[PDB]
Amino acid sequence: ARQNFLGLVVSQGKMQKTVKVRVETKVFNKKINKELFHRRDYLVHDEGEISREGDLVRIEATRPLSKRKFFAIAEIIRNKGQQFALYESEAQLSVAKEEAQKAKEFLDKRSVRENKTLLRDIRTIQDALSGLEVNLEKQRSLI
Amino acid sequence: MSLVKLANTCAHLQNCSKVRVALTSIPYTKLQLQFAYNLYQQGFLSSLQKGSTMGPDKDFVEVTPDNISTRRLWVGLKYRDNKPVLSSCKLISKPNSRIHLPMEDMKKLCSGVTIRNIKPLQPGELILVRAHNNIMDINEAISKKLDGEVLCRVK
Amino acid sequence: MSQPLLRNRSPEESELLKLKRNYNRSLLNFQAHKKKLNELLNLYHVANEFIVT
Amino acid sequence: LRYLKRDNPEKYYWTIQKLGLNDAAITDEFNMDRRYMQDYEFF
Amino acid sequence: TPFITRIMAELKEPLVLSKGYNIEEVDKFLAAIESAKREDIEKLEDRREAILRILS
Amino acid sequence: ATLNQIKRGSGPPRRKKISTAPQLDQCPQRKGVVLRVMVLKPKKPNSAQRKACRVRLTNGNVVSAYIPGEGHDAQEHSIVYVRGGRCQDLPGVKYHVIRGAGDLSGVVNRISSRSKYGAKK
RNA sequence: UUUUAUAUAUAUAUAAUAAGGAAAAGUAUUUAUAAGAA
RNA sequence: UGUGGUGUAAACGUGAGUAAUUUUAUUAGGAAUUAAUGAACUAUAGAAUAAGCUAAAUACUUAAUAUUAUAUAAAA
RNA sequence: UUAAGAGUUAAACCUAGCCAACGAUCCAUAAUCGAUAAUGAAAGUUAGAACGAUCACGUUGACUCUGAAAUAUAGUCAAUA
RNA sequence: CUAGAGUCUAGUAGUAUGAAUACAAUUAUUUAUAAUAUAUAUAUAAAUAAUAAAUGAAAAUGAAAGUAUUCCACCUGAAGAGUACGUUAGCAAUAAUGAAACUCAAAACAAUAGACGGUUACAG
RNA sequence: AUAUGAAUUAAUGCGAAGUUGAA
Ligand SMILES: [Mg+2]
Ligand SMILES: [Mg+2]
Ligand SMILES: [Mg+2]
Ligand SMILES: [Mg+2]
Ligand SMILES: [Mg+2]
Ligand SMILES: [Mg+2]
Ligand SMILES: [Mg+2]
Ligand SMILES: [Mg+2]
Ligand SMILES: [Mg+2]
Ligand SMILES: [Mg+2]
Repeated sequence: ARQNFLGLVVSQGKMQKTVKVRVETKVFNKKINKELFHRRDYLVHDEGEISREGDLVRIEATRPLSKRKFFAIAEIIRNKGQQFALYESEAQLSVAKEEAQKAKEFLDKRSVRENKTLLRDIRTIQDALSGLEVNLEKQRSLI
Repeated sequence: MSLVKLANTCAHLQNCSKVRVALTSIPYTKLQLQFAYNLYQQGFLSSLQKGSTMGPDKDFVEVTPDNISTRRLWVGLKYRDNKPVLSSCKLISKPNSRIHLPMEDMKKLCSGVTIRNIKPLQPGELILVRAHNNIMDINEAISKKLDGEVLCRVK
Repeated sequence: MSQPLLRNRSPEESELLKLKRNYNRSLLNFQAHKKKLNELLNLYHVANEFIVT
Repeated sequence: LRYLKRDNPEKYYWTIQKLGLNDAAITDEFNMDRRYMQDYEFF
Repeated sequence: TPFITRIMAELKEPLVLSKGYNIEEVDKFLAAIESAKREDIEKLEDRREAILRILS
Repeated sequence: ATLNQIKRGSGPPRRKKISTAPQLDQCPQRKGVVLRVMVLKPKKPNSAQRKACRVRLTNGNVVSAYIPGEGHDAQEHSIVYVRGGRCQDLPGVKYHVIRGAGDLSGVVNRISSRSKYGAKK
């Protein structure tokens, strides 16, 4: 059948409709007597641009598409590079909302302290006149 | 399943034999347990016991993640006629170079041929092969036509 | 060798163990809180003698 | 943070963004060679 | 980096106590001790001030 | 030393065989012309007056060749054939002139090991 | 060990008590083969 | 010794070039999913017409007669 | 253009890529291989004469016709003798 | 040695028993804790010294030069030679990388007995 | 650039019996 390999995307977007896929195979080295891996980087055709660095993909043989590109993306085994891209794009603003409300809370407590004397009040009333412990008691009670 | 842990166990048994200690301990993992059972069934080890780091267990204890860290397998060593029964123990498949043999080459090894620079089986020797996460004697592995990784050599 | 080596804990055991561990941690916090409060108490006790004016 | 990337991709980008770092800073090889200090005017 | 800014601002707030203390809790404990005796105002105020200066 | 170090190139030292007759360019013999005939003293302990010749070969190199046998009939511009082999007690004469070829005749009145010295019987 | 008994505050200290005994005669092919000397 | 048909893309010899940009070795490897190519035999059917130019023709020219792209469906 | 993919060749327009200390590019050397030959216990190492398989060339370089297939030991042009 | 400053600062440059993990019998001292009532000649650890087994060519090592695992660096007879050339940086100095031909059957290490020394003392 | 030769020139190897220093 058409040659099929399993690989990991390394470079994406440097090119137009082309990616680089690291492919690993097993070979017996008689000299050192070891079943060792060998690596090669394939220039592979990406059409639709559905590839991202760090994706596990299956690459399949095709007609010669350029001087050095004889394979095309067949299936995204795992889309972890796409996950990275989406999570970056989301995070850039997801953190931003929390930062904004944190700044609001910080300045609000600044103002609350700015309004702040009661030792005068407390003393005036005396002239006429632990929460974590309770949480511990709750935990002990349930245990 | 570390070949590193198994190698450490092999060296520990060798050292324990050389200084003539009756009872010692090894990590309580299924690879170690299967190894100890196969050595014991072949007469190399006197006995297997469950235990902790301090010593063998007095009463039965269930194995849970709570106590797994300190669990140990206590092996008793045999010394007969002022000699150690488990004289030597080696790893054929090093963590670097792992040797996975098909059944035909195991038969060749048992028949005296050197395959992948492995010195073939000797008369009083024992070779263990792991196939599909089960340890077994090489002879039984051939008997069941199971492809597997050759692990070790205890003589 | 065929049987599973260890019996994995049921989620009820997981919850109970969470309760025990949180009790230990919260008890340590409780001791530290007592100690800081007592130190503050002694500081305020003897703060008469100190000279800020 | 490299381990965090491997384990939790979402929390990793959340964290590097909160702490003020791009993925480039975490992923790449870094040392405070004095050329770094010249580049970023560290002193 | 906004997070670092807020964290390093909290240190330089006008009054934040050290060694795990905060103004609210010390206020509660001081007022509680003051109440305890029931069952000159200047001196107690400057005593409080000395305490707060110690823990700043 | 380690399997990766062995893989990366390290290994047992190559039991390398260098030629003891480099100027013969991997030929059993080479023809040559004798520029001069020279008498030399060997390295001690040995003492003697050993006969050697300077020979320009057909490949273009120049060599020093020991003339064996009791008597040499080689003068300057004689045609000789050169084989490998060094005069052990004389440094620099790495080659042996063949007796019975070119202008070198067989050893006169030689009767034992005749073949080595070009004699007839 | 286990089970109970007394006493004391479900638990603790003491005293006593222990089920593991079976017998029988007869029922080769071994494998590949690595030497040093001055 | 004139006009024509078939044969010299093989075999023979050599190892200069060639470190692979087209070379060698291997794969139960592929497609562009290779031509309305038979080169020279097999098994089948059919056809073999008219002029010109050659001195004449089984030499040459001119002409007659004899898969792919569309559109409709069907499936996988 | 080809029967046919492809910066293979020619034209046009875009992008900034590709290879590389697991050795690119450059230089030197070499026809390659086997169920062939030599050797070793074997892994291997050597040769590529002979037997066989593949490629290249037929004094040197380029191009053209024919053809299914040729830069043909053909044809044209040039170089050497 | 180079620049900037008034002798200083800023420099160029980069020379002159590998790491980790598992295990491994004693004794004697200490050392630091943990106890039990100065005594238990107290136990648990690490440091020191002599060992056992083990290793080694031996000297010697002896919880490592031992038993095993993993990663890296390095070595392949002496001399030529850390030389020449080239490159790399450096104003330069220097440094790094680093051969080849020729010559030889040598060369080296530990230990043994010796005579030798103004080598040590000591005696007769 | 790949080679082939070169006045001029650098280093080092050997050996002959020795000559000179005392590292
Ligand atoms: Mg031909
Ligand atoms: Mg015709
Ligand atoms: Mg050639
Ligand atoms: Mg060759
Ligand atoms: Mg050739
Ligand atoms: Mg041939
Ligand atoms: Mg021939
Ligand atoms: Mg040709
Ligand atoms: Mg010719
Ligand atoms: Mg030609």
